[PDB]
Amino acid sequence: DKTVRWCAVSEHEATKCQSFRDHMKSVIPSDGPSVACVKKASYLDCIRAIAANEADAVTLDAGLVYDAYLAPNNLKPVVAEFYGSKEDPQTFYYAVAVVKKDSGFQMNQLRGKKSCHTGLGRSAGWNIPIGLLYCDLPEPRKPLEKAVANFFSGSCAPCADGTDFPQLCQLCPGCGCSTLNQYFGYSGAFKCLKDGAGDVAFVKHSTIFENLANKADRDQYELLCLDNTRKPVDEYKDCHLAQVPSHTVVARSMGGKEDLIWELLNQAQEHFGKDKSKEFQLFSSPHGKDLLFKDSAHGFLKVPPRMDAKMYLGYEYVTAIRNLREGTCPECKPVKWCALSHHERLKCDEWSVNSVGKIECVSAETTEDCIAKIMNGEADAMSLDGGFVYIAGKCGLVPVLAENYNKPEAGYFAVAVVKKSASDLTWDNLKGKKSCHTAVGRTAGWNIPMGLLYNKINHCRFDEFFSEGCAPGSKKDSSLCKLCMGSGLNLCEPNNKEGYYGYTGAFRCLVEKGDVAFVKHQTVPQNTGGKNPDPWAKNLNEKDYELLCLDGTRKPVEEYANCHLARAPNHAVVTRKDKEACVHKILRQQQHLFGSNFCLFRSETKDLLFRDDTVCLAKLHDRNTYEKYLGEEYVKAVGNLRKCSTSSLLEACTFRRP
Ligand SMILES: [Yb+3]
Repeated sequence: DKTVRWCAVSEHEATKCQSFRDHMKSVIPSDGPSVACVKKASYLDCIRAIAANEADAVTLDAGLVYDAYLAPNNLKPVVAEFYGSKEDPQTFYYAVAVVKKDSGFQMNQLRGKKSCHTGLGRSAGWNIPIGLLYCDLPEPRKPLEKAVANFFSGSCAPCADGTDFPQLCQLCPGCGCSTLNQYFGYSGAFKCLKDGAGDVAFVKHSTIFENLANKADRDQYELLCLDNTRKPVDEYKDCHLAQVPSHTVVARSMGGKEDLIWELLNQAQEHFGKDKSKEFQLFSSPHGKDLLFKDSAHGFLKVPPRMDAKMYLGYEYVTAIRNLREGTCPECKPVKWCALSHHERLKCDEWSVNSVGKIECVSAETTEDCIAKIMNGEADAMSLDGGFVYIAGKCGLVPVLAENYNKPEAGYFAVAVVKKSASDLTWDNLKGKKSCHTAVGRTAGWNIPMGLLYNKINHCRFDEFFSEGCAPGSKKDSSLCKLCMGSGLNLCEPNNKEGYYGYTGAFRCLVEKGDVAFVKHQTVPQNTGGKNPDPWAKNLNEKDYELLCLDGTRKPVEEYANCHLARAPNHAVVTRKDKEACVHKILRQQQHLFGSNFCLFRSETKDLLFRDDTVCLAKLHDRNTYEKYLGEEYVKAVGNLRKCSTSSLLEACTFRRP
């Protein structure tokens, strides 16, 4: 059986589920998926059941998504309800903090202000902002209503205990827990702000648009961002307290059966979803409202499979709820650095102990795994090629420091290298030629050359432009894995175990099999004239190699400052905004101790943790966003390249922010 065991939490839900089960048998052939209904007492019992392999799937609110991730349940999100419409699906809401234009305070200055909450125990209006403010609340922080009452000067907090904590009901006396109270619910807490009762209103990204039809009125309001700046009310995507998923189907992390759940639901919506008019309706029931799924849903979207709970919920949300659940506060902290290999980890361990606990080391199998650890706070920083920066930025991380090479730089150089003998080659036409790339999605190897190349052919299907090639990171069955030299599983893998990976590897590829290699300006120099002693490079001479220039002409290798494709954003350190300052300070205190003269920018193997050309770590000034650092033309290009290129982390991050 390809049976899916759906978990109900009430008798009404179970009846619907039995009917779901029955009607599915009419539209699904007997090789396809079917439904079993497992009735439980509560969402938590459902969670345990799923984890105990006694059920397979249930649909949850965000807090419960959090519970289900925790050990020993270890469930994850697999399918998402969407709302709104087919065309612009609404999967998340944002919890925001709204304030009056010119009230002149920031998120770190809410102590002593007047607050408006939608209601005690609601998410956007209470659990999130109070969770984020948890550690700014005065001791003792239990009971929590008391500490909140001693934080804001007065408030409207519906359903709070005004008898014991009158400050919480000062702006809505009694704390009316119903619409009889004018300051209740979303519109209510917003009104409390609009009427001048209070200074901040903790609500959803959409409340203000629902209560103020004119842009001119809305310009009177702003949002508090967590970095302690402010933004317009329609920039909530970049200025919110948390991004919250509305309703999420969850399943086991291992043993799923995620594939099957999506097949079941995706066909359920096909035949019984919104506007389908059968007598069985997936998103309603005579037996009651919001059974199994919300009656307001318009369908399901499949959650990208790189996604775990902490990533889906988001850094901010998880911080808020962890604070409420654990209730643990501290009293600038060690920077957790992310290492990708045994050779990187070793350098880091020794860095760790040299700095006296000021640095610590976390490691992961791949760059994307390290990025995901930074995203969710398992780790704090790592240095990255411009192509990963783009990816990290799309995932909400920011660049804090550039690696420097000269003696605030315009960047290293991207060149196209060819063999001198094969003289027919020119930039103006490489169609049908063989190509070597450092890896797909990297600055020099891919984003620049293929960027430019995209503008000339207007599609990113390069395995059909070139004949064959080696471009580590491509789909193994592609023509751009044909020249690669890894064996077995390592073929075309974008790491060391594939010998044509990296700048050097891409040059090796040119030497042995290719017609053009896309590398940086110092790649050929450093792997010729005996400098590289490996058999393949040992006997080579840089005079036998030429660069392709954008005219159509060529030039000797060392004449690169006139024969490059484009300038290249330096590799850069990235982190979370909430650590930009501590990273920015800890590292400048570490490079003025181990920089240029244990050595930080020198390594045992080659280019570990930071590149070895790196003399110093630079300030970025204004250019501390991925788009302000990479620059408009880089991003415009990569945008075009995304159409054909995968990356599973980028698929996950853009599910959350398209
Ligand atoms: Yb690079």
